[PDB]
Amino acid sequence: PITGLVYDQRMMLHHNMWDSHHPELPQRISRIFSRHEELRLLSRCHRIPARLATEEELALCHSSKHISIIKSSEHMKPRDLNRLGDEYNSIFISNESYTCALLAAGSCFNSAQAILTGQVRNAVAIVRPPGHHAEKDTACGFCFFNTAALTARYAQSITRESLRVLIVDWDVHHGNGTQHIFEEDDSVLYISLHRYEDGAFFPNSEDANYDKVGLGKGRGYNVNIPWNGGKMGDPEYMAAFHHLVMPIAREFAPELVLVSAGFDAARGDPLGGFQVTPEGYAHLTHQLMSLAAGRVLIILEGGYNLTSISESMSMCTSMLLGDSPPSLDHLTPLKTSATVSINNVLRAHAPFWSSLR
Ligand SMILES: NCc1ccc(C(=O)CS)cc1
Ligand SMILES: [K+]
Ligand SMILES: [K+]
Ligand SMILES: [Zn+2]
Repeated sequence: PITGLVYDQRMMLHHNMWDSHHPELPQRISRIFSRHEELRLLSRCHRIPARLATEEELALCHSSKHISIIKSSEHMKPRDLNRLGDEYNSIFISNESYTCALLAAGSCFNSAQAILTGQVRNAVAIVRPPGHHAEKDTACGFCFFNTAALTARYAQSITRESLRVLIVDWDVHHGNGTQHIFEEDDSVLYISLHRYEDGAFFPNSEDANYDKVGLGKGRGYNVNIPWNGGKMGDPEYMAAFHHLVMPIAREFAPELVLVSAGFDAARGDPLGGFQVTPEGYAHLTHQLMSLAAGRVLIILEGGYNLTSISESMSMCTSMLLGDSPPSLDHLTPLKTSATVSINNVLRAHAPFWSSLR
């Protein structure tokens, strides 16, 4: 089995002209790439080239207006760049942002194509800016276009329209954009785990609560696992996977798994406040590899401690390459609120998934 890897230094060009220390740093991707080299994982992977997404591809998920506005930023002077970014929630823009967002998406399309044609079994995409907060019609939360959502639709466009895609979003933040894009869709199952705090944590919406199960044709196909009142870590994530993610995923029987793999739930993250370990992410990856005949694409989302994200994503790639899982620390009993969260999701989704009964 072959594992693909996409990384392109051009995605470092997106930068914050006013706050060069903003946490969504260019070196997030070069540091992850370096750690793959240091651990001798890079030479064990097959390099997949980056490419630009086309505007037609962007329209798989995004409005023509939103595409046009971000595209227009390539030609803006700093004053226009600053004013435009301030129109969104938590966005900075440079003249290279649009290109970098296109490369992040195109890299993932090429990776999904390699998986779906059997050139590689699985793959990892070391991309920025991230995607999961981007909505059909707007940028948000450091994200311009929803790379994972676009990759699901691209995957369908090269196979069949109803290809079953599972998106597991383990970034510490709810992927509001991904949920909304697929909220009425039963071909793309969205499962997010996220710090919620009764709606107080970014992106600050009750759309992230467990009772949002999807709409219309998509009822049952949106699974939110929201954490409240606890510094969650490996025990809680393992339990959510055992009780919720894996039973639902096996019942859905995806033909492709995309991971919105933010590493901001990681021990050491300056924004997430959680303590998932690199060995925890490895175990989560190893479990997902049992789905979809192993067709798994791991897409970088957030994650802001450069050391934590480099170790964590490298451990995921080690799993994709077939290395055995490292040993978890002794798992403490779940924080009591985590048991409450899991049981709330079970009650919300047992109507739709007989594996939860
Ligand atoms: N300014 C609020 C904010 C916006 C985005 C993030 C992420 O980490 C997105 S993945 C965190 C905080
Ligand atoms: K998430
Ligand atoms: K859905
Ligand atoms: Zn995040």
